[PDB]
Amino acid sequence: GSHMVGQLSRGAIAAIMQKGDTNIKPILQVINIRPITTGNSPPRYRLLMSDGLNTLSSFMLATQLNPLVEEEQLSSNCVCQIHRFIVNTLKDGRRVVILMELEVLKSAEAVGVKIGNPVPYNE
Ligand SMILES: O=C(O)c1cc(-c2ccc(CNC(=O)c3ccc(-c4ccc(C(=O)O)o4)cc3Cl)cc2)n(-c2ccc(Cl)c(Cl)c2)n1
Repeated sequence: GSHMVGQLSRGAIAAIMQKGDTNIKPILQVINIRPITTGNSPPRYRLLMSDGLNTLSSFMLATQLNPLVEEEQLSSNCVCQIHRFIVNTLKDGRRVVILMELEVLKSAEAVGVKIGNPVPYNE
């Protein structure tokens, strides 16, 4: 309904990347999903997600959840609650967030637009 950004967990992205908070179950919007280059293994999906204030592209989907993308329940504009995630830090210092359990609260078709005016999160 009205005040759409109020439907998203504003500040959750900073909390994940700054505080290292993994107990929260934030509500985020999917902005984009694309496959990464994989090879001889199951496909892997990378997501640009929004908390209403920030976007962050460092999300990857657990392979067990691939059917959500491939059957189109999880797609651009949908609003999701993250029930379980883990953070991994690469050798170069970048962090990636692996989404392990995810619930779609509102379908892409029921939302239909990017909520608010989130800006890219910096490191
Ligand atoms: O081609 C490409 O375009 C491509 C490639 C990559 C890529 C980069 C790093 C890695 C290293 N691997 C992991 O950080 C990892 C750790 C645990 C798990 C896991 C635990 C349980 C499960 C499960 O149940 O599925 O998965 C998964 C991963 Cl993928 C891999 C790819 N990237 C990429 C670059 C920069 C960012 Cl910020 C991101 Cl998000 C992705 N792009």
